[PDB]
Amino acid sequence: TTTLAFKFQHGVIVAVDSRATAGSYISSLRMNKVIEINPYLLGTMSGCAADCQYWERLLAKECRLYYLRNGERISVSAASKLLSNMMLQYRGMGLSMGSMICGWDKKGPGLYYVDDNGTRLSGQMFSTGSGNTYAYGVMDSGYRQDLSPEEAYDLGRRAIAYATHRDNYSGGVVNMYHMKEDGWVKVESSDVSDLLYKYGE
Amino acid sequence: SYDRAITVFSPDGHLFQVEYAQEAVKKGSTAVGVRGKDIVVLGVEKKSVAKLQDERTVRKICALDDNVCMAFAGLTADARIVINRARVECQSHRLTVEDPVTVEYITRYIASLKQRYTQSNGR
Amino acid sequence: SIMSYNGGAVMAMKGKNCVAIAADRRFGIQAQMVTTDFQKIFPMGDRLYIGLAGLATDVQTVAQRLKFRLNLYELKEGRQIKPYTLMSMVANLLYEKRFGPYYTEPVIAGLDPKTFKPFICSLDLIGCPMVTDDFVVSGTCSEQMYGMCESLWEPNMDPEHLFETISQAMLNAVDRDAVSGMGVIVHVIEKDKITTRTLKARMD
Amino acid sequence: TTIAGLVFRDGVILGADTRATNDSVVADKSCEKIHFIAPKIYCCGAGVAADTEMTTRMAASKMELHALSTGREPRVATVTRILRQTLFRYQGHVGASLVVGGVDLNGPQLYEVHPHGSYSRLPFTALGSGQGAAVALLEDRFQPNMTLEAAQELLVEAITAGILSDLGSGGNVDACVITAGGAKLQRALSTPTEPVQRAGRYRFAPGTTPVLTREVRPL
Amino acid sequence: TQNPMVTGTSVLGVKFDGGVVIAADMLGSYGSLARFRNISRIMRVNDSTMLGASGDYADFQYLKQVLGQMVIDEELLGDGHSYSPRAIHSWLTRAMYSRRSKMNPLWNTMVIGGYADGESFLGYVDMLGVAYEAPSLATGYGAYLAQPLLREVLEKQPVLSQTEARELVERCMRVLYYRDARSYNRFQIATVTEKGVEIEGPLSAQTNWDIAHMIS
Amino acid sequence: RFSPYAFNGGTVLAIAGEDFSIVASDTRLSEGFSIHTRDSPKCYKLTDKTVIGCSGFHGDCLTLTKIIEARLKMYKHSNNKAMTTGAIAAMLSTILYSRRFFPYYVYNIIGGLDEEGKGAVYSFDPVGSYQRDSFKAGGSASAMLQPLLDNQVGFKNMQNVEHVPLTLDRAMRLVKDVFISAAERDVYTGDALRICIVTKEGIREETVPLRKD
Amino acid sequence: MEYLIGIQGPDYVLVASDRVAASNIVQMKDDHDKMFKMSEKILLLCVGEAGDTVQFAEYIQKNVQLYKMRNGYELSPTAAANFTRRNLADCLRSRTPYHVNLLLAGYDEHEGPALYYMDYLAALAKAPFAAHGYGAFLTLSILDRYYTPTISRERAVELLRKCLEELQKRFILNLPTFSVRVIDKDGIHNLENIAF
Amino acid sequence: MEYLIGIQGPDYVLVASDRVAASNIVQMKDDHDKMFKMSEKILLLCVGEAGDTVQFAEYIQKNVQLYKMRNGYELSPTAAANFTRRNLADCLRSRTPYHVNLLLAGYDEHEGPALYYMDYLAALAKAPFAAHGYGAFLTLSILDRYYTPTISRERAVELLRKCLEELQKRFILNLPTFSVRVIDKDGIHNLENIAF
Amino acid sequence: TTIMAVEFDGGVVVGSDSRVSAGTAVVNRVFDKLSPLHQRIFCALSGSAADAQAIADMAAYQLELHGLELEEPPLVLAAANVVKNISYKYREDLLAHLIVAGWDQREGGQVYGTMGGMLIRQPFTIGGSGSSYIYGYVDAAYKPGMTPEECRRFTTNAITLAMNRDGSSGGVIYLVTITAAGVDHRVILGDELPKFYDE
Amino acid sequence: TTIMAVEFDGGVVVGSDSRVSAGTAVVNRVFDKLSPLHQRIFCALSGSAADAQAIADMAAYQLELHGLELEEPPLVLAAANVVKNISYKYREDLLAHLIVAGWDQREGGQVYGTMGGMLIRQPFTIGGSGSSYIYGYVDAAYKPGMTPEECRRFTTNAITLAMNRDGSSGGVIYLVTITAAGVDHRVILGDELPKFYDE
Ligand SMILES: [Cl-]
Ligand SMILES: [Cl-]
Ligand SMILES: [Cl-]
Ligand SMILES: [Cl-]
Ligand SMILES: [Cl-]
Ligand SMILES: [Cl-]
Ligand SMILES: [Cl-]
Ligand SMILES: [Cl-]
Ligand SMILES: [K+]
Ligand SMILES: [K+]
Ligand SMILES: [K+]
Repeated sequence: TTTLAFKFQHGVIVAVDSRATAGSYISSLRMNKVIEINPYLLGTMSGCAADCQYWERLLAKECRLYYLRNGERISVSAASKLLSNMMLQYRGMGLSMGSMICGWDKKGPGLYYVDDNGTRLSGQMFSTGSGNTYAYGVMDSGYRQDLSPEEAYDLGRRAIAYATHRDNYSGGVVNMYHMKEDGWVKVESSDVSDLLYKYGE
Repeated sequence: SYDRAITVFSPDGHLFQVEYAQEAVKKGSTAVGVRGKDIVVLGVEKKSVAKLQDERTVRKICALDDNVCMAFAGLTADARIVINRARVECQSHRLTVEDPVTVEYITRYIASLKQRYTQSNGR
Repeated sequence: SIMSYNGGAVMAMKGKNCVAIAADRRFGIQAQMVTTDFQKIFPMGDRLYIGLAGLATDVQTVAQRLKFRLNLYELKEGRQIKPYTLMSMVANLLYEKRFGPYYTEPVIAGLDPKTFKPFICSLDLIGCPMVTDDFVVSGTCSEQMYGMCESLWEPNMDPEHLFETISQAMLNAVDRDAVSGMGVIVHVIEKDKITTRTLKARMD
Repeated sequence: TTIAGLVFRDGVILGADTRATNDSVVADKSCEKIHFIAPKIYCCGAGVAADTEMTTRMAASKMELHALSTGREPRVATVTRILRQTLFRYQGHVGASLVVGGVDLNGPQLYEVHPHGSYSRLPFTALGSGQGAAVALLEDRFQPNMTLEAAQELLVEAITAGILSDLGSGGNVDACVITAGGAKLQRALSTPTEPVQRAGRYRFAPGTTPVLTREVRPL
Repeated sequence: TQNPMVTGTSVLGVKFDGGVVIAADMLGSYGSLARFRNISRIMRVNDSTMLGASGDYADFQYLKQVLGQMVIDEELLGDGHSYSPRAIHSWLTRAMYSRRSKMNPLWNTMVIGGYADGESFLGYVDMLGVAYEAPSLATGYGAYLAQPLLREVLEKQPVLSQTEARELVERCMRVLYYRDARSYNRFQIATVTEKGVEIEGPLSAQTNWDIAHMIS
Repeated sequence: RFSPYAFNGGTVLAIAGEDFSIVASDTRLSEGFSIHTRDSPKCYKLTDKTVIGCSGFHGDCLTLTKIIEARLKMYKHSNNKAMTTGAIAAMLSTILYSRRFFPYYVYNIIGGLDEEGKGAVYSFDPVGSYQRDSFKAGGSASAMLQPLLDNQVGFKNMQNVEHVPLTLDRAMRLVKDVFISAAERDVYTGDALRICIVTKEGIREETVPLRKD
Repeated sequence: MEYLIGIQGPDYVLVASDRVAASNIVQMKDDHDKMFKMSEKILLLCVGEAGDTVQFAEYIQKNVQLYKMRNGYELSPTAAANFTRRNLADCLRSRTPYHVNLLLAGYDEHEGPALYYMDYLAALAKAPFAAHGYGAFLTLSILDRYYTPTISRERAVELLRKCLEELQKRFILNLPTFSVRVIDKDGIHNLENIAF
Repeated sequence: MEYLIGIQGPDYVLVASDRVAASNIVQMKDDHDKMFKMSEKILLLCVGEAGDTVQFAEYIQKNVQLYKMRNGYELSPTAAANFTRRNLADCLRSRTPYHVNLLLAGYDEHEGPALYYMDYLAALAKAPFAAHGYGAFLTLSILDRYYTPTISRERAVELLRKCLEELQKRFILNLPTFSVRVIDKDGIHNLENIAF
Repeated sequence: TTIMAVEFDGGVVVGSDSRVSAGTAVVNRVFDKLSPLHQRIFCALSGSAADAQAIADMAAYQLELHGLELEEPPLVLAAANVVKNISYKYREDLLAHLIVAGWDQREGGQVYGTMGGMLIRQPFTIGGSGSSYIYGYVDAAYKPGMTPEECRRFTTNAITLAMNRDGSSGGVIYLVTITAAGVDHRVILGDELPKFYDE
Repeated sequence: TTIMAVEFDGGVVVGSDSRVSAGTAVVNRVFDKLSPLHQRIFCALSGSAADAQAIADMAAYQLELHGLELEEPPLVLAAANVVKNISYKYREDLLAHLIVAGWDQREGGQVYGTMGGMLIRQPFTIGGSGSSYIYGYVDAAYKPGMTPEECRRFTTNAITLAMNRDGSSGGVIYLVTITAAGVDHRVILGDELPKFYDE
């Protein structure tokens, strides 16, 4: 897997790959690694697929219960914290999930990283997966808070595409999301190999 | 364990045990709260301290969290339990969720605690 | 697995007075890829080729040590090597390391000098020969390559159609293997000519 | 792999299947598991395919050399002993379980030899993954001094039993008949399964495959 | 059971026209040692279904009393309902899987023969919960030795008479005694039919050792 | 010690069309080098709209199918309606995950129709990660069935093919061809091929013989 | 691998912690805070297992805050440190133990400035100066060399400077930024972060 | 853990290596050179086991020098790289194998600029650009991004700059100084060492 | 495997069973474990089949040469020593117990046990997996100075009981009698086999 | 340990040896392994000493209560079942084989084997480490309808031979005879012990 998220002047963007692997064989190449909790909540998946789906969906259920009870919706900080505690309940049991929580709330654009260990962090940039090292490389060089939406989309695509090139367990298509004050918008779902040939010229 | 239904419905459709507890609060000390524009202020009375008693101990205004405080009326022994249960919930809400407790949530918890004691066995 | 370390895929097919041999172009260590233009098919003479899949060192070593023995054969003998003879030469070379083997499964594909006849075979890592009238596969995606070849191969194929079949068999089998890819190189071998082609394969 | 040996009145008969498995996948559907040793001596190989092949060829080569120096028809008893001592030297690391049968001045003989170097002499035997099935048939329907034709049929039945019952056994059944007059090797004696038929034609119009690079060397 | 103590080898089963026949040798082995050479590994569940069992004998005797009680409990009600051969097979599958999932398995391989509603039943039950139906069944080494024989006869002749099934079984017990080191020449034959379950006494397969002179 | 698992082989395949869904499997049940039975289809009817295919450890497959059968009744008594293809797929995910620390060694593929009448295929892993897709193979020979379907159904690695929509006739032949190819190579695949077709009319079963060696 | 350090003076406690949030081979954060505010004058610095640190640190943090609400006054640095010690020691011989190495710094109105060192085994010891992490092996000698119990705040930051410079030169891990805070009579004061 | 990198241009080869000699948790040297001069135009950069690297690198170095003395001319970059590959591959299935990861850079008068990558398993591959160490996982993507086969020397050093800055920001290990050298028509030129 | 050797005045009796087994499966239900080292010397095979056959062949070879150099039939003691020596030189490498029994002019019929690379002479010896179950039998059923036929009964009986108890022992019983006159080789089939308590 | 139980018309004979050993050292050369469950029911102890004694005590306890509730001497079958049940409930936790033999009015003298948690009735049974060496002996030395004295010889003989062969078996032989009349308990000292082939 390869997953990235970063934020800038115009919001938070999220990009993931689409590949699933069992050992050296490819189970799926159409895999969806983004969970749409809400119009303004977003979660990415890395590690064990079943572990990601179940727990992030369980978080989604709790986000829904929160919205019904108080009728105000949930903060990104609170949402990420909830997920962290669930993994904390199941310590030393070999659950494997690396995820990021994206949202817009009163504080503003929100990005968090949550771990199977129970690690929880807030930051401008995060990348999780087997190819996160490659994603970081392109992301760090060519990133500025002073970015335009088109430029941000370029960086998201670029990061994932190059990561998939180098990494065995990352490939398929790039799924990109934009988080705006109103809510998230799904930018594109572009084939990585075609992008790479385009970049080759 | 003691399993007896204490609070039950009456022929007319009344919960006597709840109504007697409402007689206990009516015997309690006078407490008033009023919301302003910039500030909020509580005020408690019927103190009647014997002036031979240290009044620092018998204060009816308690802080539950950094941003939440409360005043009570009725059985002052019962209040201490509810106050301390709310204070524990204040920090539990801070552990489960990053955010501090909203005023409505604490009120909802105290209300749910009082409701549970009207429909539970033995109490 | 030791074979899984570097990966790779080698395939050979048979047709009407012609043979085809193809391999992936990837050189990579477990987690990452290093080279896009790695060689796995090596010419053992005009109209005879060997493809090697497995551990990249042993792929290169066997190819070099076989060339050592091939050139000495072609100098001592006054002739160019027959495909059956090369198969037995690789078999002897690999079996000599019975209890310390080269981690590579070779594939011989070529036309017999003088007698035109097509020949395709694959071998063990310890040198067990396998001769077929259709196709032979070797690599980490053996099962993927077998599934394609069994469905796509036909008895009498012309050079034009054989190339298309062997390519599509390699293209789609590689796209299901995480340790094989970065381009596919195909050699089509005829009496008159040899056609070398790199295909627009997935680069992920 | 299912291999069997049978002794009858006029000589011996050896059988084998044609399936070679790599991992749990089939690599060769048509391999020869009956091996030439002498004009009138053949050996059936089960175990590590490379080991069976090379051990067999080694024996065959030594046997030819022996015959040349001796000037006489080689003895099967000789072949058995050669095999044992070579195999014993390697402490079972050469994975070759073999059924060797031949005709001598001393008559028709059937031996089985194991990778560790043990040998045993008997009228009928079966080795390999499907041995259980083959032994069952022989145990059930073997009489001494069987006519060749009854022997041919029983051996086929014994090996067929292994093909269907065993997962590491498949393909055609090969038989080799050894008589004082001659040795007749019959490849594909019987084929239980024939599926040539395909319902779909997966052909490609030239140009379907995208090519980046083309280079042609004329000869 | 983590480690089985006294074990029984292969149990046979094949269904003929108008019933099913089951065979199992009367041996209880302690490792390689032949400990008890006259113990029954077959039971009669009711009048419709019978059971032969491989593996740990103590676990078989435990399942023998549990199934035995279940038939007793059902006969007490007398409501015109009885356990069908499929119902016993279904219960046994659920029992074995439940014990397996608790990591405390009953070390047994079962063959269940039955006759109900004019139809012959033959069911296999593993110690892990693997269950299916087949025209012929063989456990342990029988699956490698006796099963190939049964399948080859049933391919040429699917329907057999009771006599044909009996002589096929006796032929299989001969092969099992020759080739299994954990077998013995004392066995029983159980048969379900329209009349019910009939278990026959100590039987011995005819052996021939003339190949002992064919080594010179 | 003692192993709670056994490998019994078997491969299951599902393809989705415009108004149809296909679930297909071999009839071979095996253990080690021996065959248990030649008559063991992996396809199973749940509703008139949904069919399940289980492969792997047969002990788990039998127990899991019985759990789903019971859960289907529990749902319809409580909700007064049949459980939809998507709802069964969502339920199977939770049942498989409830055994996260002692999993079912099972490869499930669900094939049926959605609420719009369109074909739906859901692919699972032993633990419960699932998604909807056009076609998926699961089991011992899944690596043999996949690449041919990627090429033909997905039109991958091809230049100027006009992209023809998938028909039932073409999919049926595709299902047969890949299994015939798999039976030639995979030792655990053979005997017979059973194809279950889910349409608006209901479930129809078809049997084509395979290699018996 | 992380780094903590504390230096106690005559009337103050200086504490510093690195700002690196590391995963396998990557630095995920440049500005991660490893300090926890327990009271107006109590700081808890935690280091160890990824998920275990924050969960444990916040649990104690919320209980010290609970004590403040229930009584109207805050726990003393000693009572706070003994409370954290009790909670860790009780989980030591359990199924799930916490592998956390911590450093508690505080100011008491009676006893004065305090600095407490604690193992993952939960052994408590009061020290004039202490350091956690692999960097301690390189810095404790420098602390031994120049420390006097009458050190001024101006010299304390300069002594910290000498220790942090050693981590840049000799220590194999990259720790470029550090959080620096002082606790005294007036409470906790955020001081200029030391960057390299 | 060390770091190597090579970038081949149209008429030149740029190579860089870190200057850290590390033991357990300490940096013993700030200025250790990991480059070996084989010929006037051949450089061998070695990384791996502590004692195995220098012994192996010098053995090949002295044999390439021996070839020069015995023949009057130097080995070609290709012949040199194939020689190092042969020596490592022959020790692979022996009692004592060398765990060395190396990078050979050279300039041929006929073929031109050359850059060779080699495993500890002794697999040889020619690359337009390559990197060794854990830092390669962070830098190979940057190289993939901005590399063109017609890159100028001015841009190559700037591309190296972008890669080395990534190691300062994201990589957990402290690698402050790097040796930078260029091989071309005129030979090996020592370039300003990149310090942070 | 059950092997037995018994000593009488005229010569010796050597007994064996017919089975070799690979785990729970039998690979040969008709195997002669009685191998001749010389004209009047025999050995009984137990342990690893390959190892036992390998030693048997070498012993026969060395003794054949020994005989020619002396131009006399080898002493049984001599025969026993060569087997003991091969077994001892490679105790860790070879897994076999061979019982060597025969006849020579100097000392008559003699029985030797070489298990583990030791040399002992006994009135009678048993070896193999099956021997465990008959230790009691042989101790109670032995009398000094049994006639050739009494000896044959004795070895046959003991082996029969062992065969029925042991899973690794079965098949038919192979018997040889060594006397000054010659070698008598006989086989006992299952139907001929002695009957005792079975259940 | 060698334990034996033999069945005759009037009742039963239960035999034992006297030794318990800890590895190669003997800790008790005089131990009675014959424990009474009831007035007319006895059991023979083998396996873990602690486990065997623990089961023996519980069986005697439950049967004592069983007897009182029925107000009749317990059936031997009943006795055998309780022992089987305890052994089976804890097959992994308890290491013991108990032979239970006795007399009841309904079915006379009976012998039961509970090894491994199974129930079987036999004309006679042997258990313990020593039993291996006498399997052959018992099969050849058994005749139907042996008189009490014949039964005593039989069990004594078998155990004597086992004792001499087995390192874990030794000491004196303890014998009990259960009949309708009562319990006869006798001990055989080394000097009294039967003699066979020793060398
Ligand atoms: Cl997708
Ligand atoms: Cl040879
Ligand atoms: Cl085949
Ligand atoms: Cl269950
Ligand atoms: Cl459930
Ligand atoms: Cl022995
Ligand atoms: Cl007995
Ligand atoms: Cl016992
Ligand atoms: K919501
Ligand atoms: K907070
Ligand atoms: K003896």
